[PDB]
Amino acid sequence: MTEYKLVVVGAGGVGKSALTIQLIQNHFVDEYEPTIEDSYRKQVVIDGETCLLDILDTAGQEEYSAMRDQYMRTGEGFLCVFAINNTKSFEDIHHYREQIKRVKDSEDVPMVLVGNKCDLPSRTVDTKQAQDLARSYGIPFIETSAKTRQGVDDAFYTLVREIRKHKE
Ligand SMILES: Nc1nc2c(ncn2[C@@H]2O[C@H](COP(=O)(O)OP(=O)(O)O)[C@@H](O)[C@H]2O)c(=O)[nH]1
Ligand SMILES: [Mg+2]
Repeated sequence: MTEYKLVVVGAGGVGKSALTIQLIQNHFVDEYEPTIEDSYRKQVVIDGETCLLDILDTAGQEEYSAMRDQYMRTGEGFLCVFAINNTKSFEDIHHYREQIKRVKDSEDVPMVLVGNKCDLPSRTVDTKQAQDLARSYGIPFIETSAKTRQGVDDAFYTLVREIRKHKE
């Protein structure tokens, strides 16, 4: 039984809490909208193997978190979330990745660039410049919507595979 530590990073309001809940939710609770950072557990199967995912939904750069740096020491991979309708959230990705590289003293850190809210037709961040940013960091790019559940499982499963590929 292999565990995986995942950290969800991004500006405030990009949907990090909403993406993490849609993966985790067993739908016992109708709707649950967290406000405080927290960690959550989910069993998944990737390429034959069972996998326990610890998912930490961090607060944005706006909010203070005492454990912020420790979360990144613990994190094995990272979901970098912006919203495709907030251009500053896209520009903030450079800071969060730079912050990960500082705490982890490394560039080859398993990450996945994630452009949330793919349901809003007010698309300001083109898919092509998002893929370009992902190309420059050497990491996959996945489009998701925590509102329509699309891509949600694909993002997290991609991150776990990055961890696997990095491990060798
Ligand atoms: N249309 C749309 N709205 C979303 C989506 N994800 C989150 N939201 C809304 O964005 C607001 C803030 O999302 P939240 O999960 O708290 O983001 P966080 O600040 O990173 O934790 C909430 O009102 C959500 O309903 C999405 O995928 N599509
Ligand atoms: Mg939140």
